[PDB]
Amino acid sequence: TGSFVEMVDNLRGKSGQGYYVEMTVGSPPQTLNILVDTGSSNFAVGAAPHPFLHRYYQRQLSSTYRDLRKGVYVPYTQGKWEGELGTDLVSIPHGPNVTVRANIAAITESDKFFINGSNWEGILGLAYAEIARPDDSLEPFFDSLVKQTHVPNLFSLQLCGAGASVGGSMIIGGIDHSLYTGSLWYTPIRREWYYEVIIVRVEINGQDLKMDCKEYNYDKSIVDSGTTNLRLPKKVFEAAVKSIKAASSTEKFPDGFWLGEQLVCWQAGTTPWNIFPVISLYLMGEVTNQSFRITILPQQYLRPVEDVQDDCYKFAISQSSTGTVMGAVIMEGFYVVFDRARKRIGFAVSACHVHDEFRTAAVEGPFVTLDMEDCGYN
Ligand SMILES: C[C@]1(c2cc(NC(=O)c3ncc(Cl)cc3Cl)ccc2F)N=C(N)CO[C@H]1C(F)(F)F
Repeated sequence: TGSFVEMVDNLRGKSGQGYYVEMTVGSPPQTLNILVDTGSSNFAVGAAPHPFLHRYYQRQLSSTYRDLRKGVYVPYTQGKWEGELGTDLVSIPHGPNVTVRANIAAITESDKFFINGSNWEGILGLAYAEIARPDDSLEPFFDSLVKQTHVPNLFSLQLCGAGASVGGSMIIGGIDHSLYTGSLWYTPIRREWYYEVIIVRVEINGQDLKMDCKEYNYDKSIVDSGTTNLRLPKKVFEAAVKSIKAASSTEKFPDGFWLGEQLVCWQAGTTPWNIFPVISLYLMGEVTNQSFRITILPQQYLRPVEDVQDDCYKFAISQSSTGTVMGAVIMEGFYVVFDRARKRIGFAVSACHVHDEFRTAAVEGPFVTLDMEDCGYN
């Protein structure tokens, strides 16, 4: 670890929208805001006008553009885009001070992909080539950056979040000691596709959810800066909501609150954080039979929703059909180290996380936990 002073505070976002970093593409450099997504593996940028884009990548104005003469078509569950592959020179101005040639998906058509008012014009997929489109031979941006420079094979994310635009830091090539307090605890990257991890125990205010730990990782668990919610498999979600309801029973909320469909509001400044429980996930450690525990607050899983005398919030723990997703609701408590070189993900208490005078997010260990390999879904 050390000081990476140029990359501190290089992330921005609209509350409720994703975190982006400024990048440049082409010669002379064209500036774009790029969504930071550890849940995907393509670098793709708007490259034709769109009602939601106020600027885009103009290939004909870049002397260093090279046309791969191949298309790429990418449908998601919600939304889709189509693009033309090529390469160009790419920099991150508040970044590692190096310029690399990378594959770029130039997006020429799209539907429900760009978000009105989000202020980003492309997406930086930071996961591994296995899930790149159209196939794993399309080298992702971070793979190219490391191969072409001496940047260490690691990046770290501090997503700060709101209580006003949000901010944070993406440290490319290192770990900035000023962005966390306490110890960094590492969990193995189980497999290099998404950033897949293994959860071995779940507590609500210290009360064990008491499920077969395989349920926590069915069919996977990933760390995803491109998702807001903490998303839990159906059986785990139902158990967690029941327990969170009971711990907060001093106040009653309509069923639609717990489904994320309705806001809950309190008089400005009187949100009763202390009646809601903390949520702890225990992650497999690097040592045989050891785990560690990360703990978030209601300040993370109750999302502020602004509107021009009340503070109103949406519940941001929701049901998944594709395994656990540790999204911004998890990441905003922590400084998260994606240590690709050593195949591990580090968590430490974030120096910017939102909390109150009496409770803080936490990272603690070690805990004796047996048969942790049985928690992984084959
Ligand atoms: C590819 C994908 C994706 C994610 C986003 N994320 C956001 O906009 C966002 N990010 C962070 C926060 Cl805090 C809030 C928001 Cl609202 C946007 C476009 C996009 F294409 N990446 C994922 N990891 C999961 O969703 C995927 C899906 F395609 F299905 F949308």
